[PDB]
Amino acid sequence: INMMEYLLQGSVLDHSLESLIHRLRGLCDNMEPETFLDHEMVFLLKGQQASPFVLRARRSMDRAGAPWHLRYLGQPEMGDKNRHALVRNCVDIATSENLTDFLMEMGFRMDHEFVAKGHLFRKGIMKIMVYKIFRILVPGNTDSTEALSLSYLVELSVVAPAGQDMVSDDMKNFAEQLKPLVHLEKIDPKR
Amino acid sequence: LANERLRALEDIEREIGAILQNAGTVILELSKEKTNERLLDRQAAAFTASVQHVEAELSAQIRYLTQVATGQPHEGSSYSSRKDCQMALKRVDYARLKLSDVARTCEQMLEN
Amino acid sequence: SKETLLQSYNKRLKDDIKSIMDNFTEIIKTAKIEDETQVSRATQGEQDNYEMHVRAANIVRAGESLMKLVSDLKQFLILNDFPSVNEAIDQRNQQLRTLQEECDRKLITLRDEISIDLYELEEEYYSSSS
Repeated sequence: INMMEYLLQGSVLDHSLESLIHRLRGLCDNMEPETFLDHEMVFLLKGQQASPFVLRARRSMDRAGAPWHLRYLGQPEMGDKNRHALVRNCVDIATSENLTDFLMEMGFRMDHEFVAKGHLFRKGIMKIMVYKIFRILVPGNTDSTEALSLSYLVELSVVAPAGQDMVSDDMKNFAEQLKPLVHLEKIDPKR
Repeated sequence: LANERLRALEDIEREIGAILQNAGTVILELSKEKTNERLLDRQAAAFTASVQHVEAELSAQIRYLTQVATGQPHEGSSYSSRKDCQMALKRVDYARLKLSDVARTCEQMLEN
Repeated sequence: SKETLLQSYNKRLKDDIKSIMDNFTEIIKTAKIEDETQVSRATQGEQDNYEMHVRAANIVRAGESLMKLVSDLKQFLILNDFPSVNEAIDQRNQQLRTLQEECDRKLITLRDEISIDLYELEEEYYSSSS
């Protein structure tokens, strides 16, 4: 079958992050944080059609023995079923450790890279992730990193099969539980 | 953490102090010989400073609560590690019982 | 909700503060000694004694109300304070794990000693003509 992803996004200043972490520890499940660290690449294939194909590939620099991960995300749906979150079509694949060579030989070209570092939380079927984006220059090395801004980014995500109503409502309630600190909205990828 | 409790009880102290010093002032302003008028100003200043710092502290505390309140039950807890430790203690107790029994049978064999 | 309770606390605090201040100002309002006119001296003397008595009673009631507010604030902060709760949780866990580790070490050493002797006993017993 096909799956769908519902998304909500926001940001927080980094001089008040401890209070947000304490609140998320108090609200989420009784599980210790993970502190992930991932490298990310974006591949683009430009054919005859105007819109090029785009794929994302991730890798874990912290835990050895974790397979690579592909991801493809389609255009957001304009249908008026759920109107409080980004609803998109997602396909995710676990792949062996020669992904770049095969993707290059199909015809894809790399576009840009970044490194993300942050924390991860689970609540029911909801995924909270709070991370900071870095910048990679001199693309051969992965130690030439500088911070991009003065704020962390916060994501609320739920992945579920098609249909499956009364999910955005629970996401709205959980977002409103965090209103005095972070303000999460539906925002379009365009500007 | 505990500092919050300490400050709250110190504020209790200052509440009763303000009542005491006000009673003192109104002792002074009935007696015919209200000579210590510099010290009458002293007790008026005590009234003043006391009332302001009390109200100051409570208003600050309310603001702090207005930034830490969320209206949810906070469902963390510490039960598992406590079960594990209790298990370990009764395992040691089992050991102590069996050891005493062996001790007595050896004790009775050594003695004929 | 929670905004209503906190704004109620603010209302109670400001009401009691202005009440005690207003009461003291009115005590000093009646404190001016002047000349009488058509007021029947003993009557207003007695009823001003009465008024200052009831106003001192109001002052005591104000102090007691502040005490009640302090107790309520003390109850509120401890129950809903996420940061305070976490510290207790991280200390209880650590203490319990240390105790568990000590017990496990003691049992393992005891088992090794008993095994050694157990080995010696079998050998000594199993080689006799009975």
